[PDB]
Amino acid sequence: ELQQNFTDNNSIKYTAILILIAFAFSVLARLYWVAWASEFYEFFFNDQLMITTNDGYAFAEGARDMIAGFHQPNDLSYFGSSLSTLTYWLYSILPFSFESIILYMSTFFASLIVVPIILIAREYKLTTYGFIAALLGSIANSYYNRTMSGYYDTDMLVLVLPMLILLTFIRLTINKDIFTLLLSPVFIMIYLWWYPSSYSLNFAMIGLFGLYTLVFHRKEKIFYLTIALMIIALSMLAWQYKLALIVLLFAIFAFKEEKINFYMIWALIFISILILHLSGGLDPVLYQLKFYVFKASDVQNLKDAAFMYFNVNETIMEVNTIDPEVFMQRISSSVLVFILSFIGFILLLKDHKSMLLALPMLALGFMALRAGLRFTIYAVPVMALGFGYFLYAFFNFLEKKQIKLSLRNKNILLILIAFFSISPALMHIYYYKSSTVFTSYEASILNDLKNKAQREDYVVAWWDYGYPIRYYSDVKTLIDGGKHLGKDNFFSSFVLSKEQIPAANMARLSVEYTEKSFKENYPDVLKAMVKDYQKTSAKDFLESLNDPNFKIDTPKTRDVYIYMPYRMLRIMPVVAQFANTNPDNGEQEKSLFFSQANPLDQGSITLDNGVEISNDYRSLKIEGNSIPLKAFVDIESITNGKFYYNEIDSKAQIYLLYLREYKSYVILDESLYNSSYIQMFLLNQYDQDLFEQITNDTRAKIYRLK
Amino acid sequence: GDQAATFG
Ligand SMILES: CC(=O)N[C@H]1[C@@H](OP(=O)(O)OP(=O)(O)OC/C=C(/C)CC/C=C(/C)CC/C=C(/C)CCC=C(C)C)O[C@H](CO)[C@@H](O)[C@@H]1O
Ligand SMILES: [Mn+2]
Ligand SMILES: [Mn+2]
Ligand code: NA
Repeated sequence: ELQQNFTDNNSIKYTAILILIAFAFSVLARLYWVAWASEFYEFFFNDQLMITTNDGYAFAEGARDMIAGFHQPNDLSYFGSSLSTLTYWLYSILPFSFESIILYMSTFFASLIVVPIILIAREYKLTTYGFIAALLGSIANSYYNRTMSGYYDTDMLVLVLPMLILLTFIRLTINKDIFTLLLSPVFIMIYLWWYPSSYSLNFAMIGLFGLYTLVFHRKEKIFYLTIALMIIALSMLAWQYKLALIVLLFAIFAFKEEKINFYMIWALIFISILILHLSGGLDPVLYQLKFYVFKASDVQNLKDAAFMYFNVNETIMEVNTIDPEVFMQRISSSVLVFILSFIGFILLLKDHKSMLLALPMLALGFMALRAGLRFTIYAVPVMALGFGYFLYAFFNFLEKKQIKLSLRNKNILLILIAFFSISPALMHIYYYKSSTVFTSYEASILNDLKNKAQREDYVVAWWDYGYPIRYYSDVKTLIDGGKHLGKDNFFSSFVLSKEQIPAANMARLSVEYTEKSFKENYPDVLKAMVKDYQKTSAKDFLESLNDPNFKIDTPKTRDVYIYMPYRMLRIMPVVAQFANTNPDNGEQEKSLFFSQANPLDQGSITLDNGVEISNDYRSLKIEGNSIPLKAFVDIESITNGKFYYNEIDSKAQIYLLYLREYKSYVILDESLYNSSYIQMFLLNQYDQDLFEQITNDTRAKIYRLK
Repeated sequence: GDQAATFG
């Protein structure tokens, strides 16, 4: 069974068997987390596991609303979006529950990446090495992360489509396949329809396909024709204009041998560049670069048309930076395999010039080093082929150096090499015991909110929670996973981190002015608030918000809920930082002392962050420095508001909070202690003239304005 | 790691 020769085999039957083996491997491998997570009651809702990224709930809401057939005007529902639409088709066609579909779609489609990997490897007559490369590429660390079961997001096809476009270019370079004239464009359309940001990659790849053609095929008409078709496919023409052009030029080139004169096709290239230009061309690329590569704060380019706001970019986990070890493991699950993968890619390049067309994705992935870990994805499959090529290279050496190796033994050697180098990805999967977005309890709290509040109501929360609340509670939010600029975040920051009188004034004013801005398009909503109540600056208006005798000339059009969950505690300083920023200034106002940590054991308490709590319960020890406490607040009931305020030092400024119900400690300053969050959630102290308590739980509180 | 959520 093993003595036979697999390397030379490139048959369609063999490649189909290999695709099936690798696809089944990819699915099976992302089934372990389902097996693990299913044993915890905390992860279920409606008899199924929950989604596993915040953003999935955005498409999940959208899918739900397409199924229901409507949404409300100006909830920012992903109604009609691509992943919502594919979810809706599959839901209407299949017998499985909605939650199961949303759980498993990524597990299926991300595994399709196995197809183009080993078909590209096969175009070079390396199908078996393609098979190994597809195994590695399908479960490599960062790719797995954003496509595991429950990662119900757009990442699940975001390399499959570009890899199929690459395969398309390869087949054109090797066989001059006329069917490329059709597939290259169609795939770009699908990619552009599935992930509009894909524009940038498409623009780069198409661009390179031109330069490559100016070099290696400077005379072949089919390359110029397919370039014109692809640039058209990049444009904003209606789908029928695009497809009409594509099919027209395709038939005319396919069935005419007198064909299309060369001047005509250069004319087509010009018409194309004009059309794509009218469609906005290259601007989306410079914008995305502006946000991720240049990390600008004011990205909409409004000097004095807006106020100045804290920059959310340095706040999102996806966009956080990464050191070289982690970059390499994200890409290859291991430094060794990464080095060998890179060598393999060089050798593959300096053997198949066409693999040059993979450079955009490679470049995009490496761009992670500047633009955040979320980009390494783009380098996984390219680099995986590189590793495949390295293996082909290695055994090639072993024959060009006449090494005496049986077939059975060379095959045992290959299986061993591939298994030993694919191990790190499996380890990562095993350890990547990710958990649900929320707990059953929070999804339950928000669904009960659904049955309590109205569809046209707002809940003020932090933007992290915008998608899950809108999914579970079917309400409106101020900010969410895709609407979370400084200018957007300011209102929720203020409501949650300032005192209650102005927090409620701001909750009413912000919800009302957001609703108005749907009809009025304020470039800055805070600026609209200011320039309505006849104030001179942001600080001026916000400080005028402090008056218990405040006139409210904006009428009430809905209820305004405030969602205050326990899990926000640990990011309270980050939330607070947004309203800590003088909008007239961009300047930080107070210093913000905060951290939450767990006691270790039970004589001097140490806490995770090295902060020693005094035996006295009267001082802390940060970085060798002992700092006095103003008070030790020992909180036994978050819901009852039963707590014990122990005075220590009227002259000091730091508070220590003990959460018995969580066995956790909080270290904060005076400014944060009085925030709406710490008071209404932890201590259960709220002005009953300003809010009504709607839900009171140890894990979350929901209040309503009045 | 790969979440469109807050950290810090
Ligand atoms: C449900 C939900 O809310 N989802 C939200 C989430 O989703 P998202 O990540 O998918 O959207 P995105 O952040 O804009 O994607 C940009 C990621 C790219 C890889 C594409 C473009 C990035 C570049 C850096 C351009 C690079 C240019 C090239 C030409 C490639 C070649 C480069 C080389 C060679 C160096 O984030 C959004 C935040 O606003 C929201 O809108 C969206 O709603
Ligand atoms: Mn996402
Ligand atoms: Mn709705
Ligand atoms: Na349990």
